[PDB]
Amino acid sequence: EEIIWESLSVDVGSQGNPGIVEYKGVDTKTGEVLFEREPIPIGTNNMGEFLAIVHGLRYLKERNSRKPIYSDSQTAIKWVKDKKAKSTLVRNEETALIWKLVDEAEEWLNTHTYETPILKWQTDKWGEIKADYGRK
RNA sequence: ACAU
DNA sequence: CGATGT
Ligand SMILES: [K+]
Ligand SMILES: [K+]
Ligand SMILES: [K+]
Ligand SMILES: [Mg+2]
Ligand SMILES: [Mg+2]
Repeated sequence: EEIIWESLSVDVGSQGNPGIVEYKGVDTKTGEVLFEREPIPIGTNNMGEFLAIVHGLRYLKERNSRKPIYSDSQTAIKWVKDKKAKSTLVRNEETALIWKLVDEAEEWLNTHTYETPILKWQTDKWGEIKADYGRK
Protein backbone atom coordinates (compact mmCIF):
# COMPACT_ATOMS: atom_id res chain seq x y z
CA GLU A 1 0.00 0.00 0.00
CA GLU A 2 1.78 3.09 -1.33
CA ILE A 3 1.13 6.81 -1.35
CA ILE A 4 -0.59 8.13 -4.47
CA TRP A 5 1.63 11.16 -4.92
CA GLU A 6 -0.54 12.71 -7.68
CA SER A 7 -3.14 13.82 -5.17
CA LEU A 8 -4.43 16.69 -3.05
CA SER A 9 -3.95 16.51 0.74
CA VAL A 10 -6.16 18.52 3.12
CA ASP A 11 -6.17 19.14 6.86
CA VAL A 12 -7.77 21.23 9.60
CA GLY A 13 -5.92 23.29 12.16
CA SER A 14 -7.37 24.66 15.35
CA GLN A 15 -6.72 26.76 18.41
CA GLY A 16 -8.87 24.80 20.82
CA ASN A 17 -11.44 22.15 20.03
CA PRO A 18 -14.00 23.61 19.86
CA GLY A 19 -11.99 26.69 18.91
CA ILE A 20 -10.65 28.77 16.04
CA VAL A 21 -10.67 26.57 12.95
CA GLU A 22 -8.86 26.84 9.64
CA TYR A 23 -7.94 24.40 6.91
CA LYS A 24 -5.72 24.10 3.89
CA GLY A 25 -5.04 21.94 0.90
CA VAL A 26 -1.59 21.10 -0.49
CA ASP A 27 -0.03 19.21 -3.37
CA THR A 28 0.91 15.89 -1.79
CA LYS A 29 4.13 15.58 -3.79
CA THR A 30 5.53 19.07 -3.30
CA GLY A 31 3.76 20.52 -0.28
CA GLU A 32 2.74 23.57 -2.33
CA VAL A 33 -0.20 25.26 -0.64
CA LEU A 34 -3.12 25.40 -3.06
CA PHE A 35 -5.80 26.88 -0.79
CA GLU A 36 -6.13 28.16 2.78
CA ARG A 37 -9.37 29.08 4.54
CA GLU A 38 -9.51 32.23 6.70
CA PRO A 39 -9.83 31.27 10.38
CA ILE A 40 -13.35 30.71 11.61
CA PRO A 41 -13.74 31.92 15.23
CA ILE A 42 -15.50 28.80 16.61
CA GLY A 43 -15.79 25.31 15.15
CA THR A 44 -14.75 21.73 15.75
CA ASN A 45 -11.92 19.65 14.37
CA ASN A 46 -14.36 17.45 12.47
CA MET A 47 -16.35 20.34 10.99
CA GLY A 48 -13.05 21.75 9.72
CA GLU A 49 -11.91 18.41 8.29
CA PHE A 50 -15.29 18.12 6.51
CA LEU A 51 -15.10 21.62 5.04
CA ALA A 52 -11.55 20.92 3.87
CA ILE A 53 -12.58 17.85 1.90
CA VAL A 54 -15.57 19.59 0.34
CA HIS A 55 -13.45 22.58 -0.59
CA GLY A 56 -10.98 20.16 -2.14
CA LEU A 57 -13.74 18.59 -4.19
CA ARG A 58 -14.88 22.00 -5.42
CA TYR A 59 -11.29 23.09 -6.14
CA LEU A 60 -10.54 19.99 -8.23
CA LYS A 61 -13.86 20.07 -10.09
CA GLU A 62 -13.36 23.72 -11.05
CA ARG A 63 -9.95 22.81 -12.47
CA ASN A 64 -11.08 19.65 -14.25
CA SER A 65 -8.69 17.54 -12.20
CA ARG A 66 -9.26 13.83 -11.51
CA LYS A 67 -6.71 13.72 -8.66
CA PRO A 68 -7.80 11.99 -5.45
CA ILE A 69 -8.00 13.71 -2.05
CA TYR A 70 -6.23 12.48 1.08
CA SER A 71 -7.67 13.21 4.49
CA ASP A 72 -6.56 11.85 7.87
CA SER A 73 -10.10 12.18 9.30
CA GLN A 74 -12.13 8.98 9.46
CA THR A 75 -15.08 11.10 10.58
CA ALA A 76 -14.99 13.67 7.79
CA ILE A 77 -14.48 11.04 5.10
CA LYS A 78 -17.66 9.34 6.33
CA TRP A 79 -19.59 12.63 6.57
CA VAL A 80 -18.69 13.47 2.96
CA LYS A 81 -19.70 9.97 1.77
CA ASP A 82 -23.01 10.45 3.62
CA LYS A 83 -23.38 14.09 2.48
CA LYS A 84 -24.19 14.82 6.13
CA ALA A 85 -22.00 16.41 8.83
CA LYS A 86 -23.20 14.84 12.08
CA SER A 87 -21.63 17.44 14.38
CA THR A 88 -22.62 17.78 18.05
CA LEU A 89 -21.61 21.46 18.15
CA VAL A 90 -24.33 23.63 19.68
CA ARG A 91 -25.98 26.04 17.26
CA ASN A 92 -25.94 29.55 18.66
CA GLU A 93 -24.87 33.06 17.69
CA GLU A 94 -21.19 32.28 18.18
CA THR A 95 -21.29 29.04 16.12
CA ALA A 96 -23.49 30.51 13.38
CA LEU A 97 -20.67 30.99 10.89
CA ILE A 98 -19.22 27.47 11.00
CA TRP A 99 -22.69 25.97 10.83
CA LYS A 100 -23.54 28.17 7.84
CA LEU A 101 -20.47 26.94 6.04
CA VAL A 102 -21.16 23.29 6.97
CA ASP A 103 -24.79 23.65 5.82
CA GLU A 104 -23.62 25.21 2.55
CA ALA A 105 -21.01 22.47 2.02
CA GLU A 106 -23.70 19.82 2.47
CA GLU A 107 -25.91 21.70 0.04
CA TRP A 108 -23.12 21.71 -2.53
CA LEU A 109 -22.67 17.97 -2.13
CA ASN A 110 -26.43 17.48 -2.71
CA THR A 111 -26.42 19.54 -5.92
CA HIS A 112 -23.17 18.46 -7.62
CA THR A 113 -21.47 15.27 -8.79
CA TYR A 114 -17.84 14.14 -8.63
CA GLU A 115 -15.76 10.97 -9.16
CA THR A 116 -12.90 12.19 -6.92
CA PRO A 117 -11.63 9.31 -4.73
CA ILE A 118 -11.47 10.36 -1.10
CA LEU A 119 -8.69 8.38 0.51
CA LYS A 120 -7.53 7.81 4.05
CA TRP A 121 -4.04 9.10 4.72
CA GLN A 122 -2.35 6.25 6.64
CA THR A 123 -0.68 8.27 9.36
CA ASP A 124 0.48 5.11 11.18
CA LYS A 125 2.51 4.08 8.14
CA TRP A 126 3.36 7.38 6.47
CA GLY A 127 3.67 10.01 9.19
CA GLU A 128 1.68 13.23 9.30
CA ILE A 129 -0.34 14.28 6.26
CA LYS A 130 1.45 16.90 4.18
CA ALA A 131 -1.26 19.50 4.89
CA ASP A 132 -0.74 19.25 8.64
CA TYR A 133 -0.25 22.44 10.67
CA GLY A 134 2.65 21.15 12.80
CA ARG A 135 0.83 22.19 16.01
CA LYS A 136 0.57 18.86 17.85
C1' A B 1 -11.01 0.09 20.14
C1' C B 2 -10.22 3.41 15.94
C1' A B 3 -9.53 8.13 13.52
C1' U B 4 -8.62 13.00 14.80
C1' DC C 1 -4.38 16.25 30.42
C1' DG C 2 -8.75 17.98 27.46
C1' DA C 3 -12.07 17.86 23.12
C1' DT C 4 -14.61 15.79 18.47
C1' DG C 5 -16.48 11.75 16.26
C1' DT C 6 -17.53 6.27 14.44
K1 LIG D 1 -0.92 19.76 13.85
K1 LIG E 1 -3.37 12.97 12.56
K1 LIG F 1 -13.08 9.06 22.67
MG1 LIG G 1 -6.40 16.03 10.19
MG1 LIG H 1 -3.18 17.75 11.30
